[PDB]
Amino acid sequence: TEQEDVLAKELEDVNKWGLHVFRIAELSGNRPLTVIMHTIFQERDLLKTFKIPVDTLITYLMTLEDHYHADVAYHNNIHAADVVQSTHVLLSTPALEAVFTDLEILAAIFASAIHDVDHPGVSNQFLINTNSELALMYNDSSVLENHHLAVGFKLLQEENCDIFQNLTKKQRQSLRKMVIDIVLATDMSKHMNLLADLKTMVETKKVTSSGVLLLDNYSDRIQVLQNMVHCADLSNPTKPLQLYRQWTDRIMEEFFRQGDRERERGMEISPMCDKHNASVEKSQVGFIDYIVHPLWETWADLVHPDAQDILDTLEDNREWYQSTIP
Ligand SMILES: CCOC(=O)c1c(C)[nH+]n(-c2ccccc2)c1C
Ligand SMILES: [Mg+2]
Ligand SMILES: [Zn+2]
Repeated sequence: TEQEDVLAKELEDVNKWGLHVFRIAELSGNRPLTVIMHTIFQERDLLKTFKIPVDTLITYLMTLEDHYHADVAYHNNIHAADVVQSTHVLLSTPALEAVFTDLEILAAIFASAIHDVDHPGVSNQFLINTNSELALMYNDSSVLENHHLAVGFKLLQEENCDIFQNLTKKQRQSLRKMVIDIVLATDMSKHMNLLADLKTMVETKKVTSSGVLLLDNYSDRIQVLQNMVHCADLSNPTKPLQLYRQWTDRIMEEFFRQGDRERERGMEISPMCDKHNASVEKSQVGFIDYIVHPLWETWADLVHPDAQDILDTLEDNREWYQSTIP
């Protein structure tokens, strides 16, 4: 069909920053996570390397995708697909050439795929403040992120869903640890510590004559993978403006819905969640200045000069959003 042909053509840009992820979601019948993960697994030869039966991979991916909520505007399967594809591009950075093993690459991509699964569209702080069952279960720390992991791993146990069935026990143990370490690091309360440690690495950076990063121990390797997926998670402002604006519309819709719940419960409305007292453009400029740019400028220093085009786009978008403020 024409739809399947245009989808295949759009997926040819899977190695590019700025993939038309929304168009892919439309063309695939709302299966962007499944089609993008499958495409990436084939591109990186991951099915052959880890002896993953294709039917098992597709069954797991469709199941995983089904557990992202279609009525959550931002934290859904499209966001997951976007973070997966963004991580995939970051893994191909010239400065990281042949740095990570196939198992580490698998861990980073898998972590990206499950990183927000079963997200309810409300923040950790909302869950803590409302005395939710999730916050009770997880003792108020990385409430959502612990839950995303638990769901992502539990789904491997469904019928014909264990994509890691042919890995050795050691490979499985290592992958599981890496995935947990990466997803727990997506908790925004850990952003400042992650960045501080990334800065320390940049200052003590070691490279070959070609600028390829030399990372020997687990601590340094997982730290780079944690920051990589965190960057991918916070990559919306670094994408072509047309895409970024759509992401902004989506997070604002989600935030406003949380604010509506807070208002009717008589709670203080969280920052950026009050639809009656919002400043969307000022908030984006603040998000870039205080969080996104500091992180991306540091990442850019680590892999200099490979991320220059990403940083240039971020600054272009910041300039545009600022121009919309009278
Ligand atoms: C597209 C613009 O995005 C946002 O403005 C934000 C904010 C302010 N926080 N935020 C989150 C990032 C990671 C995890 C939860 C929220 C996003 C996407
Ligand atoms: Mg998250
Ligand atoms: Zn996310």
